[PDB]
Amino acid sequence: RLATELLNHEPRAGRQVPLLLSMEEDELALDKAIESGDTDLIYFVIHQLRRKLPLASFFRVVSSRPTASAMVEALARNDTALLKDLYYQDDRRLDGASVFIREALQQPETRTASDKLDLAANLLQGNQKEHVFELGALKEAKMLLRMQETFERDLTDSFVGLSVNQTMFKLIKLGYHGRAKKIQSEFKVPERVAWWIRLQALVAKRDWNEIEEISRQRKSPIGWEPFFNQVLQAGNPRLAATFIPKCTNLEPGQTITMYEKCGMR
Amino acid sequence: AGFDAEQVRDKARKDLLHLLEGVRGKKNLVIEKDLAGPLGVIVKASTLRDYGVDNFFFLENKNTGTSQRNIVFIARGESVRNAHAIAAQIKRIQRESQTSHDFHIFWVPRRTLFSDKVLEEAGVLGDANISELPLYFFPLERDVLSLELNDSFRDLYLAKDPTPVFLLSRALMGIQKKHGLFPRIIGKGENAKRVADLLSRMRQELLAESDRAGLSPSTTIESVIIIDREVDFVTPLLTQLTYEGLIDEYFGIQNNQTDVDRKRKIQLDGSDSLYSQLRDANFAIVGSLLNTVARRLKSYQAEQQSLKIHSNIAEEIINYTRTEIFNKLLEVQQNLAAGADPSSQFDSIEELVARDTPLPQVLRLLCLYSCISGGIKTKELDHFRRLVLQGYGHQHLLTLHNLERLQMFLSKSSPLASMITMSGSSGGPDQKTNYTYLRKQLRLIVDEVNEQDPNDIAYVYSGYAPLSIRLVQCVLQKQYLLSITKGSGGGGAQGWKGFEEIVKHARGPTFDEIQKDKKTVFVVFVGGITFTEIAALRFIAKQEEARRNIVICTTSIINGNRMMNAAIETATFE
Repeated sequence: RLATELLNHEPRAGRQVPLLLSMEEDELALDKAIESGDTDLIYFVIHQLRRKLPLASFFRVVSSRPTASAMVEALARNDTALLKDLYYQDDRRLDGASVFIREALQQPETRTASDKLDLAANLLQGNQKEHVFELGALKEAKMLLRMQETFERDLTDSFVGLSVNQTMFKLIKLGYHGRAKKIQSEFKVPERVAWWIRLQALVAKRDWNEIEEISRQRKSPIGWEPFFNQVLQAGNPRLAATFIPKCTNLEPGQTITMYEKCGMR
Repeated sequence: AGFDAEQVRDKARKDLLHLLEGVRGKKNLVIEKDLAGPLGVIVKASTLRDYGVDNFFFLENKNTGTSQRNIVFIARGESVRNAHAIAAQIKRIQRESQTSHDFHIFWVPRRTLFSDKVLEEAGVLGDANISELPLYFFPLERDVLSLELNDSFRDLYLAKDPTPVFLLSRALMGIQKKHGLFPRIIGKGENAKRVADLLSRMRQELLAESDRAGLSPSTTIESVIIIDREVDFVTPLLTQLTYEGLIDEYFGIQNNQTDVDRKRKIQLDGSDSLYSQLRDANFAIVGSLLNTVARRLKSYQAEQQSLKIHSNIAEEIINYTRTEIFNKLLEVQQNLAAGADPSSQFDSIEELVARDTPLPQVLRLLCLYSCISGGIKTKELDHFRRLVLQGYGHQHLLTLHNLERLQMFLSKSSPLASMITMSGSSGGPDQKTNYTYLRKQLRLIVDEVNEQDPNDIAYVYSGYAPLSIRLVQCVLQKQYLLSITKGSGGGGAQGWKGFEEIVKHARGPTFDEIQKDKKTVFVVFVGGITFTEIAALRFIAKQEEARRNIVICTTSIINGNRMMNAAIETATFE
């Protein structure tokens, strides 16, 4: 009991740790390594405790010390079962769920990928301290690539991996009707978002018949001013000049700039 | 007799060449890729050739030249990736050559017990001459020192790896070993305190067994000022508005170089006369600056080609700043920074996501929201998170979680998001910087400031003064800082005196430790510094030119995009 006490204040705070370690004085050796700020020392203690202590005992010691916990966590990411065990026993369910999501991104098929997402959702259930969003998100993710798989089977093009917005964009650009509206409806994409995507897609498609058809209605959730600007560049100044004066909320001084840049001097 | 950034380069240059001659004969050189950049700052490839270097190679490329016998590896010691790579490089040549081949390894800056094991558990340890290359600070400029740890922000704040703090402490201690102890160690932030604690511990360990002499205070160094990056996330999150700042934003700058459209490499340092004047200037006057220079030349050879280079660069940056997306980004940034209701900027953010603006730019806005408003309202939070997921991928469920761990994107109901107040009792040892309080108390918003002839550091953001630099002014320019708020404020003592109430509302511990012609002050950034903060420091350095020399030290040169990339998941469900 005495031999441990005398080392607690001298000398080089880096050679007291191997001495503490041989005396089976763990934690104290780890605390001294942490307070030294020496990464090399912290690893040496962790690697020693990893091989000597049971994983359970190893976790407890390491979990109490955020710096030591970080290194074990860092070493495993570059091990997977170790990460899950660490997070579960420390009740870190969001971190554990992230491991399964990270595994889903590595699955060669969406079937196996969605199975990994399901495992992530399982972790977030129980206790569930405000995990409603993540559970719905993993639900959408499983929903999305399942629909995108149908598109690849039918349209013989690539869709799996794109976001909801990117999926809508590619669908509209290829002129695939309400298939994009089906995606939009299923994922509850806001009106202002969906119309920006549709505007950008039709412009990049130069589908000025559809744009003119869209101009043939009254209200616009994003306004008609975006329609003016988007069509003017890389497109018709003539079709752009259609949206004026539908642009409700305007300058109001004056209107000239729009009629001016549309070639009509 | 004082400190000089050139002696750092000189020491770094002779430390390497001494080791390159330690290996007798000719040699092939294999270097860690992200180390090759910083190495170019201290030594040219021509000089290395004059010391027996045949060909150059990269560690990650795994194709070491079989040519010369001597195979010299140069990499960072604390790296886990490198220890396996070199071992796998030896295996992939010890049984894949024809001649004996000698193996030399130059660790930076030290040989680690970890690297000993990795080579031990590979068997290739016995066949290697291990040498130590004490490289720390890379003098990018005469007034800028950098450890060049381009992953230090991620490691320190996301991975909680204390390695950059330890390396910075050794680098700072190295200066004390030569020029004497820092009379004062002034700082703000948890990692700033950790550096101060290490300087104290390393000092007392230097007394060791066998007793050593000890160190006396410096007579050429005034003090050291240490600022933790996590104290002010807002500044780097904003879009930099200086010329060099916008280059870093648009093109990206690494090792005093950038890539404009394989691609052409443009040198960006103070050696160029024209760039020395352009780099710190607000971009709004660059065009006029370029016009004046061009007219003077037609009315001293490299300046002619430099005029063409920066006319091309500026023209591209101008084209980028004219886009609706850019101005929309600035609009949200300015409103949030000014103090407007964050909820009013929702439709603009929603539009930007809808227009598919680059993810980092969107995340920077969300983090600016969270970091400046003390978290995000619960109802708006899920709406923001939903936009990101279905706008860029559900994979970014990890990205948002990482930003949460970084405490840069939090709910208002979260205890980690709460800003420091004096009304809401105590609670929260890691309560965040109160920008609402600090905006007024430190004049973070200056809508005056002309950009043709700036009168305040707020010119680097066209009206916004960086909190980080404002805290530096609490120590260095107390009279001026009071002047822009008070007036009639002996007077010139060090420390946080006069502003202790204000700094109290900033994140992390506040400290001012006393260790027992003009002098130099070291302004140290732990976690990264932006070019705007550098430009702000240079502005101040010009004002203090007669009384102080200012040298900037940092772990790396950081920006908004580098911070988001520390969190952004790149795998994409394909």
